[PDB]
Amino acid sequence: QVQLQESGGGSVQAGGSLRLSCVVSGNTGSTGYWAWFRQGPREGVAATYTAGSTSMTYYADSVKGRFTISQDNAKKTLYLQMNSLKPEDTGMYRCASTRFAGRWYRDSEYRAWGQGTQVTVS
Amino acid sequence: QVQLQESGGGSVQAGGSLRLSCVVSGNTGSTGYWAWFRQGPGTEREGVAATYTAGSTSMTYYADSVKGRFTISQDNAKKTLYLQMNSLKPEDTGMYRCASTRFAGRWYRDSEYRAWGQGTQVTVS
Amino acid sequence: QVQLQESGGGSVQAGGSLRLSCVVSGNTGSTGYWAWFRQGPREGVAATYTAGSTSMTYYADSVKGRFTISQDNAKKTLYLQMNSLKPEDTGMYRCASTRFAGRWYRDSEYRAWGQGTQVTVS
Amino acid sequence: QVQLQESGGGSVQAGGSLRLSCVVSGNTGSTGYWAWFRQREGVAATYTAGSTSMTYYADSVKGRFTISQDNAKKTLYLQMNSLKPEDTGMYRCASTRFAGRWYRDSEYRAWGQGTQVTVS
Ligand SMILES: C[C@]12CCC(=O)C=C1CC[C@@H]1[C@@H]2[C@@H](O)C[C@@]2(C)[C@H]1CC[C@]2(O)C(=O)CO
Ligand SMILES: C[C@]12CCC(=O)C=C1CC[C@@H]1[C@@H]2[C@@H](O)C[C@@]2(C)[C@H]1CC[C@]2(O)C(=O)CO
Ligand SMILES: C[C@]12CCC(=O)C=C1CC[C@@H]1[C@@H]2[C@@H](O)C[C@@]2(C)[C@H]1CC[C@]2(O)C(=O)CO
Ligand SMILES: C[C@]12CCC(=O)C=C1CC[C@@H]1[C@@H]2[C@@H](O)C[C@@]2(C)[C@H]1CC[C@]2(O)C(=O)CO
Repeated sequence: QVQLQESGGGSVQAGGSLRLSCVVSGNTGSTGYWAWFRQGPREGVAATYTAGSTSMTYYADSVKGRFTISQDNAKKTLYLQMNSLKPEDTGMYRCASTRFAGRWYRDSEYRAWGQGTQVTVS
Repeated sequence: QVQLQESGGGSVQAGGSLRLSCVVSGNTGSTGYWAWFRQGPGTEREGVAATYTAGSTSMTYYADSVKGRFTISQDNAKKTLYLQMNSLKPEDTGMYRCASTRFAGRWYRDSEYRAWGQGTQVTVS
Repeated sequence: QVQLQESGGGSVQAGGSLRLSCVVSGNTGSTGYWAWFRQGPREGVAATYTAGSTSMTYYADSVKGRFTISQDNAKKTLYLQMNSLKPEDTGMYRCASTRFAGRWYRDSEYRAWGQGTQVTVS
Repeated sequence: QVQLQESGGGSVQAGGSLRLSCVVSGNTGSTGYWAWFRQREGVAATYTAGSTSMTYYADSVKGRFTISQDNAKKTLYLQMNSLKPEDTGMYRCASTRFAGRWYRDSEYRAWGQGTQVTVS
């Protein structure tokens, strides 16, 4: 029922910036995890837990301080802002969501996935 | 030399969302604080959120009153600072001004900031 | 080269007032059109032509006498003062600029655009 | 929305070769023009249709330059052979969803900063 669709990716030079988006539709309920994963040439990049009351955000150590996850709730859109891009950031960036997760960064805890948007860092 | 220009302000219903932007130009140097302050008529400026950027990577700071509702981010290639607001409350109403400085002992001390934009108004009804 | 930054929209009741602003930066040149368009999921609302020596102002018939366009050349800012707002004024209002245009309201001739500010009149 | 970044330029002797690259990212849509300009003269462009492409060259570079694009890598190439001194310039890539004349720079909505080519 929950549908996720990513956009905004592409090819960028090392050191560059990029902002990815993912739109959500369907009966999500009010609380859960909304996350970005990357499949490089499937690791958790960043995630936000929305409590439905506030919010908690998590980052992978390799992107801390370079990436920012945010969301516009009125627009049902999740964002991944990327700065200081490195070649090892290359991959298919997929958004995922779930009502319940133990590890925010474990892909198998997520029940809804988008197809992804490719990011290739020169 | 450093110039800051905010945009994206507007009117919103309580519970709504809004994203502010600020573009910088000029000789900033590579390191320092980039912050959002808010001020209502007759009130003192209150630090909302800030980032500290090092020579490389950034750290982020939030006022307790906006934590978990506002998110600060920047796009360095676009020289732009963002404030994503969600779950807006009437008490978030104010003139939102972006500020920057190479040097600040504490992120929320407006007296330490050296460049200021004119601001963009956010009204929450 | 040219960047357009908008502000000032949002929610208001019918009969209300809103004041849109757009700040321009970059290499614009000295003459041309500076316009407001409204986009629903782009029709011209108002524009100014600056000949760089005085200006001329243009309005869509449906906003004449309710909206006023003005510009501060010192602050490089364009304003749209919207009084007596009606529900049909609802839309995404985007600023646009161009050196040449066959008609002020022909958005296809405008190459520089702002992201938009949403205006919702209940 | 659309971010274009060129690379591959520099200083080269007449008669030499160079391959410029431009990477694109962001929400582009599926159809439009992707072009190389030198400064502002149209050098070469490719139109990609919804189906699948059409390519155009300035008369002064026909038979010497080739434009191509790797759609999987979101990269536009300008292969320059038999370079001449009048090819010197700042080569900028541009893109747009629609244009009447592929070579008219004023019709393009997105621009890169460019890569300099100096032919001695
Ligand atoms: C993570 C979440 C719940 C768990 C899930 O499987 C899918 C998602 C992604 C979208 C999130 C959603 C909930 O948190 C409520 C949210 C924030 C929504 C976007 C807008 C929203 O509907 C609200 O803001 C409700 O007020
Ligand atoms: C806080 C800072 C330094 C202190 C100052 O007075 C003004 C600013 C705001 C813009 C920041 C800048 C530096 O950090 C370098 C930054 C990040 C820049 C935006 C893009 C940038 O120029 C770079 O990314 C260069 O690497
Ligand atoms: C429409 C125009 C030229 C065409 C274009 O693509 C972008 C714009 C909007 C900003 C205008 C500009 C020119 O007219 C010169 C202006 C008025 C400028 C704001 C202040 C200005 O720079 C001056 O007043 C210079 O005297
Ligand atoms: C010219 C175009 C559309 C108009 C625009 O402002 C930016 C460009 C450059 C990149 C092109 C794009 C579209 O044509 C779809 C393309 C080909 C894309 C490269 C890979 C692509 O996304 C696809 O291959 C879709 O199948």
